[PDB]
Amino acid sequence: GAIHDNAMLSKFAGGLGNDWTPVRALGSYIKGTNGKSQGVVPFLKVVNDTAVAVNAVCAYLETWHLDIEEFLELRKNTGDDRRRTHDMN
Amino acid sequence: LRVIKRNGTVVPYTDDKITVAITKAFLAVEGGTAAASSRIHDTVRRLTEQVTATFKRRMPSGGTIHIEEIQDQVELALMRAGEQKVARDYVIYREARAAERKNAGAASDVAQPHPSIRITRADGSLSPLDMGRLNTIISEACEGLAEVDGALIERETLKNLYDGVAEKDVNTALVMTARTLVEREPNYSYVTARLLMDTLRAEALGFLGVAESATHHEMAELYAKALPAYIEKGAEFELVDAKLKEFDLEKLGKAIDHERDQQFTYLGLQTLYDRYFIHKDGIRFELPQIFFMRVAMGLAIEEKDREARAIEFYNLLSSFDYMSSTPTLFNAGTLRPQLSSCYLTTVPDDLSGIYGAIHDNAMLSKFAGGLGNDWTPVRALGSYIKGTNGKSQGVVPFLKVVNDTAVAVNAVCAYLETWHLDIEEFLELRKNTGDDRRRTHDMNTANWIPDLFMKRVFDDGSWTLFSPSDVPDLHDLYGKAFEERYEYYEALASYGKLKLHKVVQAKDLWRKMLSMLFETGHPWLTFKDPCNLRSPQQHVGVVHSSNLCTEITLNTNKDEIAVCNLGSINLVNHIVDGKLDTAKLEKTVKTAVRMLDNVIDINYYSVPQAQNSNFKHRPVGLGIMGFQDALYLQHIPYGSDAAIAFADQSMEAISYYAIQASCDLADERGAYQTFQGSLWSQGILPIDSEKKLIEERGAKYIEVDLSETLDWAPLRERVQKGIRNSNIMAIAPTATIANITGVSQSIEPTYQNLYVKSNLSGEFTVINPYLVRDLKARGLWDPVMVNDLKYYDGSVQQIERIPQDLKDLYATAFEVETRWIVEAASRRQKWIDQAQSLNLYIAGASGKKLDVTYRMAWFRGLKTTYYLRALAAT
Ligand SMILES: Nc1ncnc2c1ncn2[C@H]1C[C@H](O)[C@@H](COP(=O)(O)OP(=O)(O)OP(=O)(O)O)O1
Ligand SMILES: Nc1ncnc2c1ncn2[C@H]1C[C@H](O)[C@@H](COP(=O)(O)OP(=O)(O)OP(=O)(O)O)O1
Ligand SMILES: Nc1ncnc2c1ncn2[C@H]1C[C@H](O)[C@@H](COP(=O)(O)OP(=O)(O)OP(=O)(O)O)O1
Ligand SMILES: [Mg+2]
Repeated sequence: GAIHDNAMLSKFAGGLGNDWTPVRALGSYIKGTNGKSQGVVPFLKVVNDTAVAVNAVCAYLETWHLDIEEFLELRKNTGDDRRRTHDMN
Repeated sequence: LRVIKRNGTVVPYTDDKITVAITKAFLAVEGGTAAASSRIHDTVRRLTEQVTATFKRRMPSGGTIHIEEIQDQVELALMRAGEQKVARDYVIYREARAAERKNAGAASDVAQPHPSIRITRADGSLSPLDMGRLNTIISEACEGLAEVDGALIERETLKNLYDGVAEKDVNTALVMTARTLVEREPNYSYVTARLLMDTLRAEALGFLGVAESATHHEMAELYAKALPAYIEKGAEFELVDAKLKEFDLEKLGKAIDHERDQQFTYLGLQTLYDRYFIHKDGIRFELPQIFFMRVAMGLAIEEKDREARAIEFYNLLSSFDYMSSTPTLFNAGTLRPQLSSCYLTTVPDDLSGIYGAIHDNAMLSKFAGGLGNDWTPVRALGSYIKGTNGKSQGVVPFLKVVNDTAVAVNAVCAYLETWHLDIEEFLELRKNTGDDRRRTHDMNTANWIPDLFMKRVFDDGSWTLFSPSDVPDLHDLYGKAFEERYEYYEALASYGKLKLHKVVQAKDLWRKMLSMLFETGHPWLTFKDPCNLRSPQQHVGVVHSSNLCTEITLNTNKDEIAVCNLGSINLVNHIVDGKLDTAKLEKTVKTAVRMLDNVIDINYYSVPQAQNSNFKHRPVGLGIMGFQDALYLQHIPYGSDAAIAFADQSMEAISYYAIQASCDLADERGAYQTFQGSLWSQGILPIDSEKKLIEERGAKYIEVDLSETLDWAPLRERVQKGIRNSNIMAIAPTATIANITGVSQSIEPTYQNLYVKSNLSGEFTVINPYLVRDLKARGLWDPVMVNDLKYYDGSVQQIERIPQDLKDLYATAFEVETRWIVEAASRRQKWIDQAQSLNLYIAGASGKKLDVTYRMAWFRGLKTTYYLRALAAT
């Protein structure tokens, strides 16, 4: 729903700030299945592709969040692109 | 240099002893006249030299070697010199004197081996190994099986045990030396599973507090005691739906047949135990027959006669006559059960609905659901966008969002119609190289091909690409209506009254489609018009695509996400003395359809438009498996007119019973809401759908057999009065459930008669059980045959000793001509109201060969094709 909102609010060049701190981090239990969460970054990848497709978005993460170290490196020029969001602030 | 004598002592290394030994052997085969011969003496000293040299070559300053190590090198020197008569008499004499030593040693033997190993208990206490119970489980395991030797297994096991073994790894030791025997006799697979069951019984029963240990025939009375204990603990831990306590567990406890545990192959039991049996704290406390009873109960929680129907469903499942789909097996009988996990959607051409479809993809995939997405309605590159006052970049940037959602939620297949202006970019989405902004490496793709495109290929005609926003009515049209409207738009663009378009040669786009299918495996080829013209639900909707696996053809719209509710008949269990058991097949189909209809009501729905479509139309998909194995039992090679005939008639029989079963549910539950107007209402059965399809497309472009072996006129009458399900049949892949039941995959030809599983300790080869059984009848099952099969990776071709009738019957997937698989699928499709997942295997691999193949698939009235498996080696 939040990603749907991003697309709708960006439909006419709007800018967005997204708070992603509530989304649970790598290793968290998920009662949906019986597996572990891969963190916020796989969803930020969807945010990134949405900014590209609707083209402006800045994601915020609190400093105690367990995904913070991956978050800090999302704009490095080199490395695994699955751990990068080059079109998202 | 010194030598270790036969018994301990050490002596200097003396060439003379070697020279004397070899000389004795020459004088034995020749006379005494050879005593003084420069030849012998020259030869012996030459052989003695290269022997003594060999020991010097491998060692530094002296050493010690065994006496037998020298005898072997003496034989080697004689043999490499071509001294056949002297070498063999040297061997013979040497063996004669080894026999006397061996015998004399056995005469002076003393016997000590005793007492027994002490088995270590979990608590830490030692206990002597029970030899009586050990003989009981291995005998009950070899029960009813041929060419299995219980004593042989007990001896080979008893070897690899040590003082202080735990009863935990004493069973695994029995299993280890039981599956090592399947290579020479497949029936040991059953023995291996029955031995492993001993650990499961102790694990489950000990957890339930029923018993700390138990044997097989002891389950005759313990399965009834364990069931109520299982349900109570299952609901306590919220692993089993509490409604199951509303059943009469005493009555269900008696219905359990403990002998059906003997049916399991090692792979089938491993599959259930690893992933399907309910567990807590890593402990599996659900036994196999109770597993089948849970699924049966879960499917009957809303029947009027809970117990009677639960027993009917349990008997069908536990016998392997039919097997529910993977999600039903996993979730039936649990809270909020996801019994179906296959869906079809259509994406609207607006941004909110696009991202509503992305949202649905995520929710439907939250529990391993598979998805087909129709992306055709979304406007293509260059289309106008009001409000933005810009131009669209087409569907691919949105498919990238889909692709990353599939990665985020942990498959989906996107469909696009062949006139869509983004089609060319679509065909390349799965290339390994190139711009990554134009790739979706985690998403499947499929072509949604109108008949008219294939017509233009056959006729070397042209083909115009449009954006759907300029032609919004085409996607929903089909058949003649589509071709008229499409040619109208085509003429418009040629007169400059439809600016956004692209004209290509149909053959050129067709070639690109086949080269991408060959190079990347995608997009798959599916045919829009047969899916729609033969759909029973044409009066209330349109089929916009197929599903992830390309066997489902259900309507979708703004308020309808189609749901695939699936199960498969086990054809093997309906082959008797070489014939199809027509009578037993009806009983299994009748119960199968009922179970599938129940799935609709019990299934817990996450998105409301999936509930809406299932409740409105009640489609099910009853398939088949074990087809290749059923051919074996009739000794029919897959590449023959006799297999094509069996595929036609077996589907016609199942179809009759499945349709007849749906009429029985309609009498008891009422027809589905939208029955009025369906093809069923018009008396147009699948066999009649084929006839109208030929009329519509024209005989110039389609030819399919129309033969019939049953009388359909009486059933064509009762159907018009009402049936319970809009769709009945679909042949889906059966990876897991075929392994559970121990049969071949759906309609697949055997991929290889031999495979080498290697995932624990060593590697264990598994050989087609039907092949070995036939080779026994011929007397051709022996060690050399096994060594030849490994060398040829299971191919019985080009091994001389196997007669030609078996070379044909056990031809593998890549050595059966593709035309047999297509023609067989063509005749099955005459009776199926949906479609069938059809993998194609092509050796030789040429664009020419792909052309003739997929032209034939279309020409023969197929609705879908699936994976292409191509080899360019031949
Ligand atoms: N001194 C040695 N150095 C190397 N090889 C030897 C030596 N003595 C014997 N051999 C080898 C050569 C022959 O293959 C074999 C000799 O057989 P043989 O003369 O019967 O001796 P042996 O070890 O069997 O004792 P025995 O006199 O009872 O036969 O062993
Ligand atoms: N009559 C013969 N025919 C063929 N080979 C012979 C004959 N006599 C001797 N040899 C060969 C093979 C023997 O290894 C060796 C003779 O040594 P010999 O001691 O008699 O046998 P052996 O060492 O194998 O057994 P053992 O010593 O225990 O009786 O030379
Ligand atoms: N900002 C955008 N970026 C990318 N694609 C867009 C954007 N806005 C719209 N589109 C695409 C998505 C759809 O395929 C198509 C229609 O968009 P949509 O939001 O439905 O407008 P609309 O339906 O209200 O008006 P209309 O369809 O009459 O132009 O345009
Ligand atoms: Mg000797």
